[PDB]
Amino acid sequence: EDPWVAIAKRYPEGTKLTGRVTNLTDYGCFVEIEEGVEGLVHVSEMDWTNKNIHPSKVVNVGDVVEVMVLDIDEERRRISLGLKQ
Amino acid sequence: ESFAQLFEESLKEIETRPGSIVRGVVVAIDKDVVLVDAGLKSESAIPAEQFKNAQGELEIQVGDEVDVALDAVEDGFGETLLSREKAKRHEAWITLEKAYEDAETVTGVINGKVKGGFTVELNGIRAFLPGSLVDVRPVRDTLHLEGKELEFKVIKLDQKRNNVVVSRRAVIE
Amino acid sequence: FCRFTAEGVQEIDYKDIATLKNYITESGKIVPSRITGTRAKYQRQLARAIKRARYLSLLPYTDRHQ
Amino acid sequence: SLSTEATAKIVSEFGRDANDTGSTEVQVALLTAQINHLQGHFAEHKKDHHSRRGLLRMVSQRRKLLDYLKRKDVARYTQLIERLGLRR
Amino acid sequence: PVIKVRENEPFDVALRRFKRSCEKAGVLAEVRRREFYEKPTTERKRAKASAVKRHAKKLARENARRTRLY
Amino acid sequence: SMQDPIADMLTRIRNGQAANKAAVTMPSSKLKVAIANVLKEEGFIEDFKVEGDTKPELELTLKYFQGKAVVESIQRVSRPGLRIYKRKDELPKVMAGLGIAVVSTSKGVMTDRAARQAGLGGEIICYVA
Amino acid sequence: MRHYEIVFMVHPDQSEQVPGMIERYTAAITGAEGKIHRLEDWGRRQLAYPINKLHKAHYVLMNVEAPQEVIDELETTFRFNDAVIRSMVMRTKHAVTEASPMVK
RNA sequence: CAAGCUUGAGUCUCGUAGAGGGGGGUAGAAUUCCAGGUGUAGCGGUGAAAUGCGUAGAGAUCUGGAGGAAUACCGGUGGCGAAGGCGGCCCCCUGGACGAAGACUGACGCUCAGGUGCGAAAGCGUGGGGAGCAAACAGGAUUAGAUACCCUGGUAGUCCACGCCGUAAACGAUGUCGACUUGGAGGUUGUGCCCUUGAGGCGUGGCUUCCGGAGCUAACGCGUUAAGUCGACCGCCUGGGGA
Repeated sequence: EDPWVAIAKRYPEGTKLTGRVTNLTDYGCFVEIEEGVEGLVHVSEMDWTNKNIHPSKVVNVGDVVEVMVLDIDEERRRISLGLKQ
Repeated sequence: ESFAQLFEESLKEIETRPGSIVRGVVVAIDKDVVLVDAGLKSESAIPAEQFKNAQGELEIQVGDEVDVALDAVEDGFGETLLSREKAKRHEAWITLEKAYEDAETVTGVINGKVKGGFTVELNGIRAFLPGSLVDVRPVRDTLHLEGKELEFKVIKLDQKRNNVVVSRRAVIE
Repeated sequence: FCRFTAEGVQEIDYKDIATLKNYITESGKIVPSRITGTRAKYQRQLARAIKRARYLSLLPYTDRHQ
Repeated sequence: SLSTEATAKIVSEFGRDANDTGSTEVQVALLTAQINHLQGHFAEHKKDHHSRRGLLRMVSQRRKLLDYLKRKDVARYTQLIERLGLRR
Repeated sequence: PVIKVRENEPFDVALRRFKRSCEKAGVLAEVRRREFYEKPTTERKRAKASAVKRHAKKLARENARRTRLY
Repeated sequence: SMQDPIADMLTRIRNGQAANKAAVTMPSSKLKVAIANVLKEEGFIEDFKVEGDTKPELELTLKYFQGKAVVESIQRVSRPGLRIYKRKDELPKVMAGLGIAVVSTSKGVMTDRAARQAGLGGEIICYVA
Repeated sequence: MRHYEIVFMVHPDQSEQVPGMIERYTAAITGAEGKIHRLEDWGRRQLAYPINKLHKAHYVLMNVEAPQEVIDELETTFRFNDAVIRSMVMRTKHAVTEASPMVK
């Protein structure tokens, strides 16, 4: 209900955010801060190396970082943030 | 007897769930693990990085007291969520304090907008605010000496998701 | 994190199109209860409502069709 | 199912107290009425097997009740079967 | 997955976006699924089997995790 | 459905013994009460206590010696399916006299030995060891 | 008797005829001592997909506590009437007198 | 045998969730065919091919129409049903389940040989229907052969009505009913209280998935939904083959 009706605030293409990461699922990092949402920053960006990266080595656990949206689906609640910016 | 029952409800009365009551005494330090004891079932494995202030080195020796947090119990063995979030509540209280006199005054120094609002940092933490909040008018701190000293006058806060944009320079306003 | 439990609605309304639109895809499909985190009881109701809407041409069956 | 009002009416007639409802005779009457109602349905819908199961069950229950009545108190049973027009 | 190229948007970016949309839709997957008839039984079996696998992954592995490897 | 109350009681007792339960409660009956009393007399339970007016609950208090249970075995013998009646000469000896056999006789329910002494047999309720 | 909720969609070229139709429908309902708890002309409306080749249509909501025979009759009328494209008579538990979210 | 009692069994009140059943409507997507436009040499298919369809204009593409069948997403070790099984949406008829309090009946119960009914798929009969799929059949491959697997077609059948058939690994390979015996993590559906100070807090019922204790078991495993501890009734087994 509450985050997902008017999900146009941080939308427009690249609004940078400061978000604490929660759990890094070996494909992802799960930074999610903006009032009950979920972001990923999965593994492809994260750095400027693609595949050999393993996100636990490269950033942190529980830390507020540089992230912005890059993509929102307000329907299948997958805001797909990035970190290579 | 009922000494113990009364002692139990007493000890219920003299603790709460969040990181509120500054109770854990730091009883062993080793890099890179701090550990306390706030009257919980076990001792916290604290990072060192919830406790170094603003330039990288530690601030608290043995006996020192910070509250941590709670509401999560037993992942196998151990007890807490980190005390640094604790700190967030204190920050929230100072931000709330504004409401009383309609003006929270500290220092806010905001050089640039990651997402349309200058970033303001208070003490150790740095927060992001919407673009208007940084400047009272159209002054723009890009011409101001870099990472300048003002305070923060609040422009906008999102109240659920935590984004706060604050008012650099223009003391008169 | 269900909306309908918090709002405390007795029944979901097919006429309330805006609300429905949050739970439907860009492609028109109804969004899973994993993603939305809707309660099971409510989810079914929501689906039903959506279906009804589709019958009444209030919501589209799909993005492509015309 | 049997409509509330109808049920109430049935209870009032057969039940001594009218608040009673659980009297054997009353129960039987209730069953009987339901059966009667369902006959119409089942004439129409001969393949509605699942529904018919319920009807069958009800009938069985009624029979059981009747049997119980018989051993306990014969006159009452007789009266009941006159009222309802149950062949047995 | 209907898409419109924005003003002064690169081609490659647009393509990527389209791909993403497609993925989200699960269109290709759907197509694959409907290529051949799956007996109901088979469908059931897969679903249950998959579920079982998922369960195994979640709990047993978690238990394993508690104990250190070296 | 519940067909044999005595048997049920016995089963309950057994389960209590197994599971190290202090006391075992059940719906009371006269026969059951008698049985309980007999058991108490013979020293397999500590005490029994019936409580209630409308629907009274018999509560036995089980006995434990050196960790393990006292009632080593407890079987029904007569049962609704197949009744067992013994004449005073044919009365059994449970565990070669070390256990007891509850037997219902014309002069009330009693242990097998007691029955023998009296000079009368009857319906054999249960063996207890 | 039974609280129905009806929404019918009229062809947009017959939009000026709609009120009369509505009146007629009401009248029938009234006839069998049937109450009409809410009635909302939603007006001309863009369709999510083009039913019968046309892109707009005229929606009328109407809530009615009526006997089922009259409902049946109404349905029949709708089916034969060529002005009304779709209908959706739809049972409800209560009277639901409060206004719809799209009117508000 | 006679009188009772209310704990079992049932009745009544108000709600609750549901792909439970029967009947009748309707919606949208997609396939097929028909008619026409645009257009030009390939399409299709496979491991690779070929049969096949194509310059008599296919395939592709757009417009209009016909008709049948099934219901994407929701959708879940979710739900309902005695089992078989049941899935778009709407209405009509209809069976069961559960909870909340009360009120009533007062053992009316459990099980069941014969008996009666329901019983997937295929199959049968008569009359309809027939898009897709496809036993049989035909051709093309593959192969030593290929009465198969693969390909291109393709008829019974699948669909509907009313009858019959009465079987399936009809499986939880676990009869039904009742009682009793340590725990944990869920799902689903009620319901009582509590400042719902918030998505919550503390209970209490129903159904349900997984793990595991005692105990049990040839072991595997089962484990409060028992394969544990007992009672009631029924069904069934007595070496393999022959069968």
